[PDB]
This record gives sequence, structure tokens and C-alpha cells, in this order.
Amino acid sequence: QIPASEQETLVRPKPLLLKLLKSVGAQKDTYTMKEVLFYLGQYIMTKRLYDEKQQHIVYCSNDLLGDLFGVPSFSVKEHRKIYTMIYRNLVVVN
Ligand SMILES: COc1ncc(-c2nc3c(n2C(C)C)[C@H](c2ccc(Cl)cc2C)N(c2cc(Cl)ccc2C)C3=O)c(OC)n1
Ligand SMILES: [Cl-]
Repeated sequence: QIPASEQETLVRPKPLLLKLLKSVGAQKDTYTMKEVLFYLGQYIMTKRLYDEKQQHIVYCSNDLLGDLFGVPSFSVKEHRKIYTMIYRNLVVVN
């Protein structure tokens, strides 16, 4: 699905994404995609937003994550879709 270089992309989160990131990690201006991806992963895991009997599906209809991504649920295996959902919440910097 994804090239390995993608995680090196330098990004500046939009306000809503930054709000979420600050609840799981230190506040800075610029992140790598690897960092954004990790913090979002930890947010999901700590808040237990996944189905216990169906661990590939994240449910976020009752969470700010749902507002960020614009979906009630998604699969952790759908990597291309996740990248698209994240990208709409940031500006790439070069
Ligand atoms: C309960 O057991 C359990 N174990 C494991 C998982 C679990 N599976 C994956 C991820 N997780 C966690 C950290 C949420 C993780 C992931 C999912 C959603 C988001 Cl926004 C962000 C991340 C970082 N990701 C993934 C997604 C992309 Cl685009 C690229 C690379 C990876 C590795 C996965 O494939 C998981 O997901 C809820 N549950
Ligand atoms: Cl929330």
C-alpha cells in the first residue's frame, strides 16, 4: 500500500489535530508522519476506541477522532484511507 518514505513527511497539524495530539504527546509545531501516526495510535489504544471482539475496527462516532476523520468507524488495516483522513488535518512543510 504505502512507501516507506511517507513516514518522513514533515507536517504541521491543523488546530483540531493538534488538540488531540497534545492529549497524548508533547506540544510542538512540526511533526513527522511517523510521529503523528504513533500519537494517533496511542490515543486510540488508551481510550479503547476499538471493538473488543473485533479488534481491527476503531469506533469514533462518540469521539473527537470521528470529527477529525469524518467517519463513525474505520479499519486499522485500511492504511491508504487512514493516510487520506490524516492528511486533510495537516499542512505538509518543505
Ligand atoms: C487491541 O489490539 C490492537 N492491536 C493493534 C492495533 C493497531 N493496529 C494498527 C495500529 N494499531 C494501533 C496502534 C491503533 C496502527 C494505527 C491505526 C490507526 C491509526 Cl489512526 C494510527 C495507527 C498508527 N496501524 C497502522 C496504520 C497505518 Cl496508516 C500505518 C501503520 C500502522 C502500523 C495498524 O495497522 C489495534 O487497533 C485498534 N488494536
Ligand atoms: Cl473526545
